[PDB]
Amino acid sequence: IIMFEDIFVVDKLDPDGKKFDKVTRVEARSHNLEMFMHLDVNTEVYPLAVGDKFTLAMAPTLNLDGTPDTLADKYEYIMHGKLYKISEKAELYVSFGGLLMLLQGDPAHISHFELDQRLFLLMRKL
Amino acid sequence: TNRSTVKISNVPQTIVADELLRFLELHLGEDTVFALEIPTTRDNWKPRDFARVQFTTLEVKSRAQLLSSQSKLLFKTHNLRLSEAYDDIIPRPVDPRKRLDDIVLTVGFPESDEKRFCALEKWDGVRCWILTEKRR
Amino acid sequence: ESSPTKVFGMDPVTRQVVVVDPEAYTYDEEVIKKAEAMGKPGLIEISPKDDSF
Repeated sequence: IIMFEDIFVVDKLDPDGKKFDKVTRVEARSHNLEMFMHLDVNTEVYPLAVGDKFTLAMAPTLNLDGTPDTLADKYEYIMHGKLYKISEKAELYVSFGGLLMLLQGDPAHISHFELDQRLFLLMRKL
Repeated sequence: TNRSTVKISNVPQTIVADELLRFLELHLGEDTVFALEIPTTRDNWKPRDFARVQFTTLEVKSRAQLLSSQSKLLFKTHNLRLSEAYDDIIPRPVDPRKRLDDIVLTVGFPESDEKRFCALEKWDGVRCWILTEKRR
Repeated sequence: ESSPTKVFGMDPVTRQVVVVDPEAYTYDEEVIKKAEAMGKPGLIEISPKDDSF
């Protein structure tokens, strides 16, 4: 039901601010898979500091065993977006309504993602 | 541990050296910062995004690094990231013992076969600094 | 002194700040801006209540 799932550790922030009132691009390096991630997370609403560990999962739907297009109690940063570019160590480009996401990992790790599909973004800070 | 000079990653463009010195002395111990220089792309009206600060003791440098690693340094809604520098602002050894002031310095050569040393010129109140990293 | 109105008071016996007459803040971002400038971003959090008037 879940295509990708791994534990990420943030490395640096682009704005490096506390009250900038702007979207902050995060750079989290994956563990045991060697994957680099870019994501725009609003720090004012969802706080994230350098050195914290969080999990990340992507699923085509939130329902159990089908019904594309109950994981709300587990995760706390559910989003919805679309993957519009797969061709680049493959990389992904998913826009969550203007919030760009870059998932550059391994070619074998990213192989079950079709072009122009709707996918979710489940995240939890442990 | 070789040098005490630390390079700050990002600082606001509107700050002055005095403000950063006061912030560091407030977070750290009193008068624990020796030198602080902000590079400028112009003569005196355009500072850069980074700065270099030299501390007095290595323990202060370690404490500052620990504070920066925990993101406990917030100066004007900016997180100060600390990293090692290439060279010190002033070639000054980080040791309270290797700094000698007000000592007598004289030059000369042995006179004869006996354990005798003739003094050519004598200087008083000279400063001697022993640098191990620079080997001078 | 940053608050335009008399919303926060200084308690002498405990040497700390208190809240007196809370319905005089006028929703002016003055104490929050001062706290952010002094280095405390999440010191005072003021939010309007939706079901009270």
